[PDB]
Amino acid sequence: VYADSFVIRGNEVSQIAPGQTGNIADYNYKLPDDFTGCVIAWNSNKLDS
Amino acid sequence: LSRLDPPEAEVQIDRLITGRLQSLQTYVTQQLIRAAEIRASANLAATKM
Repeated sequence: VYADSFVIRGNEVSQIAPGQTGNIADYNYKLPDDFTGCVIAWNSNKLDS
Repeated sequence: LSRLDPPEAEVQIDRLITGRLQSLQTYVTQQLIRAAEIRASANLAATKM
C-alpha cells in the first residue's frame, strides 16, 4: 500500500483519475494510465475554510 | 493517440487490434485453403506429367 494525500477544491476532484488532463492532473499530481487503487475525498470546510 | 488521452484510447486501440486481427485470421485461413487446393492440383499435374 502506498497512500497519498492532498487538499483541493470540490469540483476539482474530477481531475483525480487515470490519464486525465487539467491543472491538477498535469502540473500538480498525475495518476498513471494503468493506476490501480482507490481515490477518496471529503468535505473539509470546517477545517480548511 | 493525439485526440484522446492515454487510458481512453486503449479500449479504442484494443478494439482496433481485435478488428485488424480478425481480418487477418480469416485471410490466413483462406490462404491455407487455397494452398491446399494448389497442392492437390500440383500433385495431379505431377502425376499426369
